[PDB]
Amino acid sequence: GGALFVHRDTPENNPDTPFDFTPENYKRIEAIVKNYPEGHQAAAVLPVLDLAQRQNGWLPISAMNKVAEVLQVPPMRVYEVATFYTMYNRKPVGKYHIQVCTTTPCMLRDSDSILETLQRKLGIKVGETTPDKLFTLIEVECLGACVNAPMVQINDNYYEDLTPKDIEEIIDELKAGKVPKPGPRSGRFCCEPAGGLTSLTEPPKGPGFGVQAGL
Amino acid sequence: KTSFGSLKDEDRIFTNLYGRHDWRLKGALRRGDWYKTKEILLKGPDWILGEMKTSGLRGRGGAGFPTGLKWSFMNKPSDGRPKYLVVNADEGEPGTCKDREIMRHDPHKLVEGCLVGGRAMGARAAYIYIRGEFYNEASNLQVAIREAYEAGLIGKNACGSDYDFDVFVVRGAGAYICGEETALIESIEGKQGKPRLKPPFPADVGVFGCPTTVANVETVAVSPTICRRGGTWFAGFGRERNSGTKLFNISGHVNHPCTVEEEMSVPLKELIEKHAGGVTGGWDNLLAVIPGGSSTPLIPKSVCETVLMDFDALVQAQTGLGTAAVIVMDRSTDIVKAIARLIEFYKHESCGQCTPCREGVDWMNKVMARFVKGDARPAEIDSLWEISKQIEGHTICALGDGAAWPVQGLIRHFRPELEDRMQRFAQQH
Amino acid sequence: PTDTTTYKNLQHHDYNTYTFLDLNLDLSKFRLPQPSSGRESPRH
Amino acid sequence: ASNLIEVFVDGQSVMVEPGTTVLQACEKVGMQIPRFCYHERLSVAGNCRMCLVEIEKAPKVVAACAMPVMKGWNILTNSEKSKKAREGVMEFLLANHPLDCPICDQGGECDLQDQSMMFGSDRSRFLEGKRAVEDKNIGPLVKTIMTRCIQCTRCIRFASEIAGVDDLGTTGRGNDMQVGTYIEKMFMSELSGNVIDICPVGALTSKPYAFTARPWETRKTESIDVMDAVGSNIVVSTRTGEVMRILPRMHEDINEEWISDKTR
Ligand SMILES: Cc1cc2nc3c(=O)[nH]c(=O)nc-3n(C[C@H](O)[C@H](O)[C@H](O)COP(=O)(O)O)c2cc1C
Ligand code: SF4
Ligand code: SF4
Ligand code: SF4
Ligand code: FES
Ligand code: FES
Repeated sequence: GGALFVHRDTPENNPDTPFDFTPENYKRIEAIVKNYPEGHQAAAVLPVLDLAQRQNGWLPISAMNKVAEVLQVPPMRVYEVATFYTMYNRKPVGKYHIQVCTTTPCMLRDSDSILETLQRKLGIKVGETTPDKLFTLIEVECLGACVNAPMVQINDNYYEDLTPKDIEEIIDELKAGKVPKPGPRSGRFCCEPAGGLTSLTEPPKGPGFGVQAGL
Repeated sequence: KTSFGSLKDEDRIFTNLYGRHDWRLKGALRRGDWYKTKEILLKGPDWILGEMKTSGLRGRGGAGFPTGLKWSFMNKPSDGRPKYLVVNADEGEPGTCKDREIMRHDPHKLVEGCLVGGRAMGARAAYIYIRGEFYNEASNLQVAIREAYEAGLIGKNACGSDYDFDVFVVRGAGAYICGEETALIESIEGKQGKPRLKPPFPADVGVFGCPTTVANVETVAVSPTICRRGGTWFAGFGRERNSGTKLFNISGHVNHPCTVEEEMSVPLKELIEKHAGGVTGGWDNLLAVIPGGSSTPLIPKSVCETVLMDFDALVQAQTGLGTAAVIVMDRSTDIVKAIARLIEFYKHESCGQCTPCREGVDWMNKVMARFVKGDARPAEIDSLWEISKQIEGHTICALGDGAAWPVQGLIRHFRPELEDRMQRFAQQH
Repeated sequence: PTDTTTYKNLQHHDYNTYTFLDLNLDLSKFRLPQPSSGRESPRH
Repeated sequence: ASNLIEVFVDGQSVMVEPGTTVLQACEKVGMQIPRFCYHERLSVAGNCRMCLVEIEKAPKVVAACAMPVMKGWNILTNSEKSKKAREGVMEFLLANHPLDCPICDQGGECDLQDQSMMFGSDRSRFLEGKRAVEDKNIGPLVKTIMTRCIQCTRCIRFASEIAGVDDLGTTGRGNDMQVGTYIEKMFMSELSGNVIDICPVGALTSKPYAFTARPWETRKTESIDVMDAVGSNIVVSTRTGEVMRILPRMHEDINEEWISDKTR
């Protein structure tokens, strides 16, 4: 299906497609590789590939081949990684990739309402892009924001504990050139309860408190 | 001895859990972090393991393994190979955000724990494999690591100890199976997040083919506070074999969902009503609960009352604690639909290198969609049970157990719902 | 003493697309001599 | 005495070197444990989970292909738990396997058929729809039909460890894991036709020998190769006074199980 796991050459995605790293990306790559032992430099594949994705927005075959060439790895060892991990985009995506969580901790809290409100506001379907090439909607699994549900992820930022009105606001803002404030759209700032702090409303004790003697 | 419910802030171990104080080094020192770590280090490693043991601290990753013994499988002489410590921060288990909260609001505790456990095991660095969706959290973590390297708490002379230690962060590219000790390591090594078998054991041959000990964020973040205040203090909380202050995450069909620290072996009903605002409609409207994460069997209202939220009680309740992510359902739920979505999640997040999960999880997802519709016959429920049991103990990893268990719970407590769906489908024809 | 009525993690509203890697780069200055197997690679 | 250790197989005792696996011991007492992924010349991989046995006074089952043998372990090859593990793994393998046996050149010499008849059940409770995979095209010698792959990884481990190509892998994850290349690429080495021999399930087959015969017809003549001067040992399959194919033999000193494409 949409995730085919095969690659048939096209004019947009071929080995001759024009990818290359920037002189800054090369130094970041040098550092990354330095974060691993000297004999094991084929472990930088994931960070270098996500880096290329950041530079180019998505991942064409030439990108993987260049990553391999840089790290001196077989390109199939990179195709496998790219296909296995989902954060890696092998088709061009929109300016703002929207990943909606629809697992039960969020579903329970009316996530399909958000999925629909996005289906309508944007004029797309559950896995399509926009003609403007700005939005891209997909369904995904738990994003570690199960308590501030519902929630969605838009290009490395979370927007949590939201509602149709809030997502409508976010979309009206992204279509005006703004980047909203990541975080819950309700009163709470984080996983803290909504009613009020019920666990730690005291001040913290501070250094040397509770320390056992003989240490 | 009894009534392990309440816990004072004097004894809470993750003080900036709600982002109320500065998460940088100023708040860490002002709250009790990076204090006396020099003496902790100049103390022997065997002493740190003695503390981890006399504290009863059991891992929070999802399996109840005692650390001290785990971290003591690694206190051997070196064979000319660098020893490592890999922190597990890839919390993809539905309902779990505690590690996110830690990472982003009190990371210096995690760093100090890396250092302490490293001196305990003989490590040379700490690889913090963090989820890839947590970019801001990883950035805060790297900021903290830079602050620590500048202050001299990690690096060449970590706090002035003659012990040299590095801390590396590593992003994951979004996979739930990379949360296993072994697939974590493969990812770090560059290969797919395909787990490896045991034996070998990470302590013998692990990351980069070297000795390794994987550990959860919470475990390591707690280790220095234990070594500093005392394991006996940590062991006064909770029951005998299971002890400590455990983070909790209460999600779904609850009015005030939240994250909290409490005494283990706490009554679940209290844990909900006191900290959260109770289920939306009232305890009477509670259909069922998942005590731990999605990898834990359901339990219905009947036993949810007198149940203690720890390992052993939940085992005796035909379920498990896991990561302590209480998912609550009320009577307005197609529970079959929730469990089917869980099975679909496990279907997507399977790696695919061992036959049982690969095939049977998609099998069970199809069967579960059918049960949702009701197109099935009630003679297929036992077939599904047998399939689950064929998957359970025949896999390389636990994700097969995690995909098989919620089905067993559903069928062990909500069979009549399935049969009634089948009856309605037969009438509709 | 402090306020304890606000949120002190408001810096992640300013993270760029290249913050993590710039941080790792700046961090390399403090890193430690890495081990070495004795090879450039398994020679795959 | 020389670091050997005593171990049992259904009571029968045998002394095995350390590091020896359960499978090798059960062999040392004449028992052959089922297999779909262990090949005796390739890196170990515990994928098929068909090698599962129970150890006396042990709750779960171990992979005999990868678990080393410990002292005093008794290995129950023909107990209820082992049988049921095998039956489950067969159910799983055949769930998504296509009804292609009468068009599969591997018919009559398929390990899946024989292991289903000898170790698995005789029924299917799969009431769902199977999957399908678009076949590759890796050259004029090896025909790829990947609806029949049981993802054993033998082709990959062979290409990497023995041929030295490292162009085959696994694309994707989950039930949609597609063994093969990610791009169109001819896998034409000089040790390529052996991937045919080590693929148990006809996914990889000889295009020349395609459809030409069935194993029971052939009469097998033990001969040698002459294209080279190595003296590779081969079996010559014939069918009514006609050479149908060339198939290797075993000679641990020369051609353990391999032959060149020029030879076959
Ligand atoms: C599919 C799967 C996912 C897992 N995910 C996590 C996870 O997100 N976080 C975690 O700490 N442990 C996770 N574990 C458990 C691992 O074994 C973990 O690395 C280990 O238990 C951590 O050690 P500790 O529990 O002693 O702290 C997972 C296990 C499996 C099989
Ligand atoms: S159970 Fe699933 S995720 Fe775990 S090793 Fe097997 S195929 Fe991979
Ligand atoms: S193609 Fe054949 S040899 Fe390769 S993994 Fe599949 S079944 Fe095994
Ligand atoms: S591989 Fe074996 S079981 Fe599968 S179609 Fe061919 S002969 Fe039949
Ligand atoms: S279920 Fe949606 S963030 Fe966890
Ligand atoms: S023979 Fe052991 S898993 Fe395949």
